[PDB]
Amino acid sequence: AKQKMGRVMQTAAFSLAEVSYATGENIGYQVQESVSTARFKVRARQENVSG
Amino acid sequence: LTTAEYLAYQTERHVLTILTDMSSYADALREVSAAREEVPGRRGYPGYMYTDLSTIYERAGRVEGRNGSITQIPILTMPNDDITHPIPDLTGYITEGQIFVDRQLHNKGIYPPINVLPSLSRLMKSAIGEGMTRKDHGDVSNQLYAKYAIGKDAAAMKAVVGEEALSIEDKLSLEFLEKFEKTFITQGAYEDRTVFESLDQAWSLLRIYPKEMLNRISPKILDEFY
Repeated sequence: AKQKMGRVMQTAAFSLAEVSYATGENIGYQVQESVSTARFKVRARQENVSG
Repeated sequence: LTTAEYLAYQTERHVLTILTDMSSYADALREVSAAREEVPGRRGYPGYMYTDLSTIYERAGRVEGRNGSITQIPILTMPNDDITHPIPDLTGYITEGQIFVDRQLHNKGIYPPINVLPSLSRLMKSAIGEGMTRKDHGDVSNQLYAKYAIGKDAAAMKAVVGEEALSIEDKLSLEFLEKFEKTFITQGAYEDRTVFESLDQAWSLLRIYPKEMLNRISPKILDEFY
């Protein structure tokens, strides 16, 4: 999972660089401004793995 | 034992005496010994209890000249369920093998409350042969004992590591333990099971396993009976 996450992070960085180049400016400020609520949330699940 | 000696040796028949309450006999020996002004032995019992029990037990056995036999099943009553007790200790020394009746089995179910883990017969290999009974008896009995031990281990392990985490060889072993303590050992007080019928039922229980799981049984027996 660490190897896969590194590969996915590289791919996401490349995609973000391409998007920024296409837009002509950094969308970081706009994203920070539009950070009123988080669309992605994580809920813990008490899985029973072995004992 | 005198009647058994008569019948078996001067009549050429098999006897199988069943002496009951060897603990009661030992208490009687205690009272007879202490009436002669003799100091008690370890647990109050006379010191020569080993000699007396040896006479009573070794009064059994086969002889070359005669076609009869004297088998013996001296049924003891262990005080406080202690094997270190003198009567069980001396009886285990003199006799060969032992059959245990279990309080846990009695509480859990019905006759007979006999557990196979601590119970064994020392001359079993002679009785379970090829010409006598069936040629699969030894393999089936060894397999049943091993899988009963594994079933007890799995029953203890389920409450520790969860039911799901148990392996296939542990879940099947737990199922075998259930069907073993509930159908094979469990016998009506009046129903008669021949040795061949008992071995057939043992195979019926052992068939819940894959043919590869049964390791103690010889490959020829597995191919012929399974």
